[PDB]
Amino acid sequence: EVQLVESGGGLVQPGGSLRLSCAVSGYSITSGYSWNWIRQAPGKGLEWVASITYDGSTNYNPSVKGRITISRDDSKNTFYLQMNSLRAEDTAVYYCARGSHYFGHWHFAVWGQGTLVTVSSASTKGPSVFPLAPSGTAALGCLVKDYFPEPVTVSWNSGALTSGVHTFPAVLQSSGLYSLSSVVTVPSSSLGTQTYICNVNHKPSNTKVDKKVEP
Amino acid sequence: DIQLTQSPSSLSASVGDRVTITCRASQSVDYDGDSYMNWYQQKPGKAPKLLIYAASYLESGVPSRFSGSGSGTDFTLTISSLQPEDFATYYCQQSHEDPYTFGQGTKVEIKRTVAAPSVFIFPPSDEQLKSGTASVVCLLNNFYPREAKVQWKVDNAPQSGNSQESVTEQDSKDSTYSLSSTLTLSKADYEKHKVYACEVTHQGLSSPVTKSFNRG
Repeated sequence: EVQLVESGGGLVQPGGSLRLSCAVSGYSITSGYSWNWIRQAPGKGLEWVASITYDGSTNYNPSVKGRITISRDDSKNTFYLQMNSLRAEDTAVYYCARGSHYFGHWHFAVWGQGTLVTVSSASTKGPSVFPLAPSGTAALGCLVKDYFPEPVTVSWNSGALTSGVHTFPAVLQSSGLYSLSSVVTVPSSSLGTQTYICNVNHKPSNTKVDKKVEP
Repeated sequence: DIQLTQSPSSLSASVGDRVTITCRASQSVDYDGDSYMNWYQQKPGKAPKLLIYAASYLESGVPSRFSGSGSGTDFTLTISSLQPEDFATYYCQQSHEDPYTFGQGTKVEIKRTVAAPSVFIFPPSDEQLKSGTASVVCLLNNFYPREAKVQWKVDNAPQSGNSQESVTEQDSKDSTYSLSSTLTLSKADYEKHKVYACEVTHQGLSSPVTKSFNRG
């Protein structure tokens, strides 16, 4: 199957530059009718920003034109987005997507997983992780407090525990830092017989924490 | 540019019911016997998925309960029988001309029966208290509908301005929501009081539920 894997997202200064990459596998980049970048600001809709067709012709949304460049490297089966003079309005999840040879071309059947670009002068900060200790069904969890930028990921018992897990959307605190929590409900009887560890990863700050949550 | 307006902006429908979403374009998207309107489904944390292209064609691998109709400026996406996994935002998108533009989106959730939350309260950890801050967390688990009221009380005194809430997406396993409320205090403030309580009001509760603890 075709897979689009994006990379290059991160935190960048206002006025700075970003370069995103989309590595295509299971498919030859030279066979696509067009390759595209489409972005989604937090909580908002979708905005197409750039395209390159099989014959190398490029096209850009005037909303960004003048500070955006799309290109291809056929030998690495990869295409790229370069953006400069970045503004806060450029903070978004950036998706890559393939267009079609048929039915007007400019609908998108295949998408990458998305990569977040945050335009800000605020510093990277890793979270602290605190247990939410359990008091028929008990609840326990982990509080992941004061980090920047997004995202953090949380798993339980290295992915072995998924039933009853709820990981909450991060909330932006007045301080400008994020916090979120992850909780799980389990049988009260299991609290003696079972280990509960929350695995937290904040890749932007190199912060990896495994926190054992006990009564 | 071609502007696209979807209706409604959000909807709640009972499981299995028919759902209709419309898109109106500011110019015709017709070209040579086709209409270049497309529809996508976007689930939380995921990329959009193409459902319908050229107004009425079902994208390979998409369930047949999704269908599209319309022409010129007026288009409809129909889900013939809404399933629990169909919680998502749905987008229309014209491909007649660059810039290819998307509608603003229509959020869809499943209207299940009322379910009261299970409520849990968590004190700050001792580890956190070493840092000079205390977070108290109230969890409302697996409830419907999404609207709920959480009130913090410290030594019976009602709190305002010092808590924040977060809500999950609808869980397709049982069409419920969960919610957290976090009360934040300085350590010195936390140590000045004894009784910490969160009081919960919800359609499924005939009277409010309070969960509390005494510091110590």
